[PDB]
Amino acid sequence: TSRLFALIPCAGGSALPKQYRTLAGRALLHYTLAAFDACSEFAQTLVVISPDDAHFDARRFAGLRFAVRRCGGASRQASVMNGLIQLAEFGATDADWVLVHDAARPGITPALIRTLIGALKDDPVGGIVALPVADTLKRVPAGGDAIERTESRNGLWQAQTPQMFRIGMLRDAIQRAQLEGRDLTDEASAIEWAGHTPRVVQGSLRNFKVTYPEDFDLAEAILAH
Repeated sequence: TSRLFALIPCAGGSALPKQYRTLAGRALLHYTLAAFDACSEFAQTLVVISPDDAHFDARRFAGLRFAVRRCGGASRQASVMNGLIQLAEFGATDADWVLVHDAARPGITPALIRTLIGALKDDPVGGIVALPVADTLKRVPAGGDAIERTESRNGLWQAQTPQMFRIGMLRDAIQRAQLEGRDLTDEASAIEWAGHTPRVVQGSLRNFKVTYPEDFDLAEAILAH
């Protein structure tokens, strides 16, 4: 009876926001929306943008099934929480699932989404897609390129998105951290501070986060193919 909602958080002489940057003809956000659009089991996809956003153009995402609300906040933290609250308009309850995905990971696929769903649908908490740390870890002090020592990678995973939790538990988790003045990284860390135990499901290398110009080039090679 737990339905599936998708939540895509977006933020704004600053340059163009990353989610609107062109990747092989299409905007960056388009790949995330298309991935969730291909999954008809979702109730609705919600894009959260800033109320001052003057770059979002709905016609560039035509034919895709999603809704957009300008309920953005100061941080990604607030933007997610406001989105969870906003989901109640679409008939969402606190018992329903929400998948929060970073638009900076355009390599997301319906196959990876459905793998996460099928692996955590019966979990009391939920979890995230992640990759085990494969590379040797080197500690390099700030302000220098010199290696101090090698750090153990035993039991370390690289977190990815989407992150699958229930709306009620996640909203209250982010709420509690916002009041405590705790700056979080992802939705999983919120669940962790709230006292729950999130799960990891095997992710993918093509689900990497783009940031640097070279990451766009790789993504343009992986995608559009």
